[PDB]
Formats: sequence, structure tokens, C-alpha cells
Amino acid sequence: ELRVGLEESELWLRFKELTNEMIVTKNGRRMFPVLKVNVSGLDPNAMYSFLLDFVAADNHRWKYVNGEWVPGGKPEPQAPSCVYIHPDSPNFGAHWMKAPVSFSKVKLTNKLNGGGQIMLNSLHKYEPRIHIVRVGGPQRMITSHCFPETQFIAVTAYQNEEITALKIKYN
Ligand SMILES: CC(=O)Nc1cccc(NC(N)=O)c1
Repeated sequence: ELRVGLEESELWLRFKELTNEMIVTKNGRRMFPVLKVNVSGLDPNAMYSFLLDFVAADNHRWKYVNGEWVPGGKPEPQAPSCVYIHPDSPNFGAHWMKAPVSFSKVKLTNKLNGGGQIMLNSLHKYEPRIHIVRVGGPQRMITSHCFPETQFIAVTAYQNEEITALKIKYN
């Protein structure tokens, strides 16, 4: 059985219990913490591409009011985010299972942009999600996995200084 697990859940949970925030810029900003995933149960000899996308966790705009994150009242449908291909893709199962799969080079933006960067809507709450796509074989296969522990609100600057302080302490 294909097993997908979050590396450093300990750290992610400190961020989550404060409400995590991720900066988005016109040019694209890398994530901290970085999503790193432990994968076992692949065919070491099969081929796999690793994809990352961001699910809108709810349909609302959030705002930091009197030191607390609060949803707007006016939901709008959230079109799914674009997919980021792990730059090591494609590679053999053995490659993916030899060390944590680390999405250190994904950049989050607030503007439709050339390539690489993933455009998110500022002040929306997102749940990272990967897809493991078996490629080259005759039978194409997709396994998806969500990471609740890694939820964040996309922000153009940090609102909760407790987050600013954790980001610096652990970077
Ligand atoms: C929509 C999309 O990009 N999907 C996808 C699927 C398998 C492989 C790749 N590319 C690759 N370089 O591994 C991309």
C-alpha cells in the first residue's frame, strides 16, 4: 500500500495552532515551512511525476480583525489552483522513496505569471495537496493526498506577529 506522510508535522502544527500565513508577491515567494513528504510503497522500478496544488479550503475572503482571522460573509466559488511539477519529475519510485520529497522551489504569487509560480487569491485559506502520477507505464494512475496540518492563508504581509516570530525562529 502506497503510504504518504508529512515530514516535520511537529513544526507545521505549531504554525497551524496560530493560523498559518504564506506570503504571496507579484514575482512569487517560496514557502516556509517547505512541504516535505515521506512516500513508501511505490514500485522502485515504476516511473512517477509529483504534482502540488492548493485547494481553497472554503469559499470566503478572510481579514485579521482585532487580532483574529474572520471570514467575510460573501462566498464566491474558488477555481482550483494551477499545478506545480516537482522539478525532479519524472523519476523512478526508488528516487522518490530515498529521501523526503521537498517542494522548496515552488513560488506563490498573487498575479497570473510567466511560468513556475502558482497564483493564489490573497486572503483565501488553502490546503496543500499532492498528486502522484504513475507515467510511461500503459496504465496511467493518480494517487492524491491532502495535508490539513499545512493549511494557510495567503497574505501580502504577515498579520499575526506570532507567525512572523515562528517563521524567523525556525528558518
Ligand atoms: C498537468 C501536468 O502538468 N501533469 C503532468 C503529469 C505527468 C508528468 C508531467 N510532467 C513531468 N515533467 O513529469 C506533468
